[PDB]
Amino acid sequence: ADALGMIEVRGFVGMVEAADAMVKAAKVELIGYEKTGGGYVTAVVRGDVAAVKAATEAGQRAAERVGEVVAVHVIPRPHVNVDAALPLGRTP
Amino acid sequence: ADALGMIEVRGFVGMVEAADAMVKAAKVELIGYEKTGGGYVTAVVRGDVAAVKAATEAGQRAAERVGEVVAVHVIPRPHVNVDAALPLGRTP
Amino acid sequence: ADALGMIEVRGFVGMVEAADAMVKAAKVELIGYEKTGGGYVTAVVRGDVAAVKAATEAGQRAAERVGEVVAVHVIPRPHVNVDAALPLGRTP
Amino acid sequence: ADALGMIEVRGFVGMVEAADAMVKAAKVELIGYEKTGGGYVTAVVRGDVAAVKAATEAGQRAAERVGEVVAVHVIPRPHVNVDAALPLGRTPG
Amino acid sequence: ADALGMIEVRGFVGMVEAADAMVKAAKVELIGYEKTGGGYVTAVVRGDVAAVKAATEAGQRAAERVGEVVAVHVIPRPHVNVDAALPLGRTP
Amino acid sequence: ADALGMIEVRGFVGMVEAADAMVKAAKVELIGYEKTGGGYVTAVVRGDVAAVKAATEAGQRAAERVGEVVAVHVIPRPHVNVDAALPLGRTP
Amino acid sequence: MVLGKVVGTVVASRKEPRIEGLSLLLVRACDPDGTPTGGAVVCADAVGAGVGEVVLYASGSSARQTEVTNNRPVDATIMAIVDLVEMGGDVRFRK
Amino acid sequence: LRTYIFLDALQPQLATFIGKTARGFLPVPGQASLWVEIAPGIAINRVTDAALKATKVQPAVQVVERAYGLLEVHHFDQGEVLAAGSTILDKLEVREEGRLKPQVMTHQIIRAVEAYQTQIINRNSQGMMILPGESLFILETQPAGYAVLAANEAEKAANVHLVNVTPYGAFGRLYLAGSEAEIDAAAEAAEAAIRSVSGVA
Amino acid sequence: TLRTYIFLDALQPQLATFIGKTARGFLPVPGQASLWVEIAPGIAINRVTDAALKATKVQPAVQVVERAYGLLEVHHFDQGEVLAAGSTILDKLEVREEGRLKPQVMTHQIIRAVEAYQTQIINRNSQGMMILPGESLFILETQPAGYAVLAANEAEKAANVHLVNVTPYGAFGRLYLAGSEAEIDAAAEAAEAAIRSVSGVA
Repeated sequence: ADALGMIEVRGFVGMVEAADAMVKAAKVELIGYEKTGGGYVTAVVRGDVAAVKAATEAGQRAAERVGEVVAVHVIPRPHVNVDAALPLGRTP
Repeated sequence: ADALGMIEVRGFVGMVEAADAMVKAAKVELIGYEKTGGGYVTAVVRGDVAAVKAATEAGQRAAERVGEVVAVHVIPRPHVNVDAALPLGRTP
Repeated sequence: ADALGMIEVRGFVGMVEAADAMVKAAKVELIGYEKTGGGYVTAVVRGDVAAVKAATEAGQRAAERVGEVVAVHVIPRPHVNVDAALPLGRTP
Repeated sequence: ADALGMIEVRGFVGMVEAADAMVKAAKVELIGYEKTGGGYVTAVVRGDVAAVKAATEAGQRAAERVGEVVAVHVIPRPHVNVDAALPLGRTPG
Repeated sequence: ADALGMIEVRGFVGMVEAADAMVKAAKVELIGYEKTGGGYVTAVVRGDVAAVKAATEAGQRAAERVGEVVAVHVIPRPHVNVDAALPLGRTP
Repeated sequence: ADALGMIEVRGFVGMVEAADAMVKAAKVELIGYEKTGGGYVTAVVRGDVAAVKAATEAGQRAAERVGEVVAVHVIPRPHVNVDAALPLGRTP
Repeated sequence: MVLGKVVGTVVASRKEPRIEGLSLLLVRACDPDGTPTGGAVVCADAVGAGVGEVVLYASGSSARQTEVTNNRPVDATIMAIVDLVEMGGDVRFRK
Repeated sequence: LRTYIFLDALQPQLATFIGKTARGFLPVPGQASLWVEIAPGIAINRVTDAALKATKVQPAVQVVERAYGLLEVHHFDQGEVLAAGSTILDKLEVREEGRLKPQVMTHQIIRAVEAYQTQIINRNSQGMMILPGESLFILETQPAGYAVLAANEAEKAANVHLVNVTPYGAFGRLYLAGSEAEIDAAAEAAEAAIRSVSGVA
Repeated sequence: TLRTYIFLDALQPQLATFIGKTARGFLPVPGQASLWVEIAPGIAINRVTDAALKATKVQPAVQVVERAYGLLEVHHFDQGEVLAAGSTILDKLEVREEGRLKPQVMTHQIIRAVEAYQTQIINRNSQGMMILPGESLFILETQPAGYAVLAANEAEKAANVHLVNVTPYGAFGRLYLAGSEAEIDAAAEAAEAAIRSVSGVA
């Protein structure tokens, strides 16, 4: 379906700055975040691939100057099982 | 019955990339993911005996770049009790 | 009131490998697993005491290949208050 | 035909641990063992090349704890005449 | 079914010593001896798991004073296919 | 009488791999195998001289990598007494 | 060394200071059938025996032959837990 | 001489592609074959007739375009095909050990081939179809004469379906396609056969 | 004149692989829903294709002008699109479902233990998977030609065989199938039951 941008920040402030810069930086839909415990939270955005890529590469710049960005990755087309099994939005 | 494969990554982003490459690399069902807290999240796939092996050997490659891979392991034929007592897809 | 094997692994994947090895070693009953947070997962096993002893010794050897084994311990017969006040699958 | 997996151990005990690890490790069929004298005993399983490969690897890593392995080898597609001439459990009749 | 104790000795007097100690040590059925040729003779004993686990350790202690022991092992729960196509006493 | 080819190996795994290469390599007849004790097992194929001389080369080259080739030899025309006395398959 | 059931627990308050941190158990000696009949000795746990288990204990100088009870005034210690009792071909007691 | 291999007994599927590809006698599965690529490729037209007349063999394949001219001769008796091989290697007066040793260039397995790759791979029609969702082993042997031999050694090793084996060219590209375990079991034997030949470097 | 109108609910992967190997158009993948329409004369099939493409979002692969006949394949993952395209095709020709010709089996045989000297001929005559020596062979000819892919598809849905050749355009739709005796027998039973269970005009 739509692409999959997500960045993981050890801390909530860096992840909120990430989500704000991603939804201001291009046309992506912040479907939410995920808590894997231990300080980590992961912000997830969905959209078309150029907007998702331009959103993550600006959210990483804006959340790098706040907190501890663990990992940034963009999936251009996730498989239908990954959308159907994981809390990423677009679950049928 | 079906063989079991697991990738454990300390982040959510690495787990999503591992789960994506496991499904894209072999005809292998993605059951879901188990959170254990502390960051550590495990993606659990299940399928043929060698398809799951190629899926883990290609999901490990993908998750080592966008994350920190803790444990990769394939069980070629797990017991009836393991599927009956753990959240691993084939619970009757 | 049978015995009690516990293998604690800081990974989920090492826990499931210890689980499969404990079940495939002897005739023991695997209830499930306890998530105490922070990564630490524990696999719990019930059976007569020598079967549990050999089961945990096989499960520790299979789990040292995969993950970090915290503790392996066998109680020959837990107290009635232990089974009634801790989630160990023999609650009346 | 079915894939062929053998583990030869210089000892009966390592052979039995190898055969038990093979039949618990995957979905194979322990069809028997071959005594060739001198202490050499060969455990033979039949199955599928994925299953026989994944079983024979665990049989080797469990038979090294007990005895000594001499040979471990998987034949993914043995010929018809070899199943007809050697005691390999898929003999017609 | 019943657990499986085996002691393989290169001598023959060592095998009778080991089989005698494994019978005297616990309630274990002596179920035979396997002559694999070339000196190597295996005593195969078979009973319950606590019985075999005590008996086989005692037979290991006794066989090492009389000959050269080759291998000592216990399978706590032998698979059905193992007992089928092997001369281990509990074949149907 | 057909030409005669034999590969003797210490081991049974080496003999089965040699017999597979001899049968798959040319149009010969795998008769059986002679167990001369001590772990030595000899594989005996019989067929035309070029067929046996190709089967023998391939069986030697394939059994060198799993085992312990003792002697490898091709008789193009065995004597009638050799077939009548020794168990080489063509006993009238 | 004789086998008996662990009947009870004994909680000493003012004790010899070496044996603090050491659990005490009233073991009454049982027959190999498994029914307790005899005198109850307060012996020290070294394996983890609870109430109702059939144990061996050993009294004397060989009650100190453990890392736990090395130079302590321990008259008897529990060295093993009975799983099976074979009596001439009849298993009288199982765990 | 760039390559001189003797496929002693052709497997049941390599000869089907040899019948779907060759310009000459169609090989039956599986008689024998001798493949010999000898540079330059204008002496192959004069070496093929001597081997066709001196033995009972039948020539199956032909030259390469503006290169050394390969020749695969297929007889039922392996003695006749070996005699035709000695005749073709004595017409050029080169030694049988003077062949160039085969060098593996690029082996790569691609598991779970998508349907797009299935179309773009099946469009180049040589052998058995790509079957979307499979594996695909694609090796390359240098020189191109050895590659068909690899196609035999992957058919006697596992139950893999042969996609294409181009023996005619500068390097021999061989793609096979089966299930994910049989393709690994076949690629191991293809590499272990192409890396076991003897000759000059 | 509508000759063949057959709706395939799901493409089995050897048929979709064969169409992706030998078609002039947008290659279909396995799992899709397909539709085969053969009409006469074979140049009104461009008008049929234009109606189906302007109505729905189905996608064509096989659009073949034969000597007298004309074939159209359309396919999409959503069966509602393919059924709406078929409704538009039947409305453009102003015919119905049962206006098609009833398919006739004019040659069905099961050849067992095929020699190598026949498999080499069959291999240099086809485009699908290679028949191997010793395998059984099921040959099938259906009139009209467009129903043969139906006889292909149900012969793979109910068996595990290899597709050797299928020619769905011409005077006789031809079908070759290789495999073991039980699998060719199951595929033959399924395909002969699939052709005879199609109503139409005799």
